[PDB]
Amino acid sequence: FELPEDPKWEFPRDKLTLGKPLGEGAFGQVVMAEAVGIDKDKPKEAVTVAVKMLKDDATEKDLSDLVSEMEMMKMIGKHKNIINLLGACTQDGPLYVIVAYASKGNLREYLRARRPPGNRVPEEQMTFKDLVSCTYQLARGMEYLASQKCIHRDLAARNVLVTENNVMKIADFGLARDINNIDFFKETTNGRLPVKWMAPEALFDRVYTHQSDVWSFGVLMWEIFTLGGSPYPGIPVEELFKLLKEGHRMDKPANCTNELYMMMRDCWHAVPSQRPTFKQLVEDLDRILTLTTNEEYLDLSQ
Amino acid sequence: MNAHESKEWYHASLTRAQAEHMLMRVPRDGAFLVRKRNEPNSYAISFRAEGKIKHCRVQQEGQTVMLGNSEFDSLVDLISYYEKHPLYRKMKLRYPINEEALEKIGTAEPDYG
Ligand SMILES: Nc1ncnc2c1ncn2[C@@H]1O[C@H](COP(=O)(O)OP(=O)(O)CP(=O)(O)O)[C@@H](O)[C@H]1O
Ligand SMILES: [Mg+2]
Ligand SMILES: [Mg+2]
Repeated sequence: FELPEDPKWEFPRDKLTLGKPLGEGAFGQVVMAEAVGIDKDKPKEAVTVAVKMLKDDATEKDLSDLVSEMEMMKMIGKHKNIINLLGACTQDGPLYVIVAYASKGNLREYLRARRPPGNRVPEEQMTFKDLVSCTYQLARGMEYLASQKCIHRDLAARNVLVTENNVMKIADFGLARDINNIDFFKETTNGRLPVKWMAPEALFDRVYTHQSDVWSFGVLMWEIFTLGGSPYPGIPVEELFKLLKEGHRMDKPANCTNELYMMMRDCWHAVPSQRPTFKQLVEDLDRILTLTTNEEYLDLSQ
Repeated sequence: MNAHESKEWYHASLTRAQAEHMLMRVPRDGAFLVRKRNEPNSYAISFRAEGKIKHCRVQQEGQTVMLGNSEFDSLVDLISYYEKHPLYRKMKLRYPINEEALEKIGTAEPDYG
């Protein structure tokens, strides 16, 4: 029943003050908290953090899942576009996974409150350039994740956090896997499957690669440009696979250029090898972002 | 009409990136400059408003300069007008920017790196 020690990541439970809930899943819960001295350079200063933990009705397996997700975050390492792991409470008491606080919630919430007029944050209404910036940041985070030879398996707007300075943080590493020196992950158990974000090969063979993450990335792109819309509208999950094999793809969002849509459609290529790598996504999005940024002129006609 | 060529805020030869480099050093709304563009008869006013840097096209045609729906005899008239009248969100033009103004109200450019 007990967890193995790891002194460098361990954090004292008195040093921590649990607070306002941020998210609740079935077996999981995320709460806001104050953790004093979690910065090693500022040993006396309190830091606002987020803490992932289980409900009391969580099973033994629910626990090993949370431990695995934590170890994934240790292995992945730090990047400006991946949510920061701060430390943990593993010893004598409930498992607390301590992580950087993102004050603007998840990308879906963030986008929805920043739509044009009909919660809302009107002064932060999204522009085309912002949308592209979002996408480029997430492309970079994924490019790093893939360079660590890991796969996410759950890219979605519900698992991206937005910080106070509008930085995209890839999060929820509960499906993530190490695929170093094997280059595919083959799921043998059934499970929680984010069906509307999965490549057809993953739906069918239960096998995951950097290529199926790229498929998920395209769905994420769609979520962004529909400003937090829900994929495959009016289509039930039991019908998606057949629909996908026979050629069905989501329509172009209006906020989306033809070029960005074609990028989108390319992530959804039926043949995994014909999809772009995250590296290629980064290069092309860098180009598009710069072009958009350099060509903005304010229009005072209205 | 071409009296703008004398003013402190006018730049006959200055890129968009250079104007950004200058305006980034003056974090005040109302900081601005006018630059000639490469296209004939075009200018841009580059200014700061609500914390961010903006660029606007300004077209000349015959005896008139145009900015959005506003028309003026000259660039000097256009600038003089948007000092006493809001140009974008209650923001009036305030701090004319060139490299000598930046010596005085601008953040210092780091000599080392
Ligand atoms: N560091 C953080 N800062 C702010 N909000 C956070 C946060 N981490 C999580 N949240 C909130 O909780 C939600 C995410 O919870 P999370 O995705 O991490 O696990 P989960 O609820 O999906 C159950 P499982 O992990 O098994 O899939 C986010 O959508 C966000 O609203
Ligand atoms: Mg989530
Ligand atoms: Mg989640």
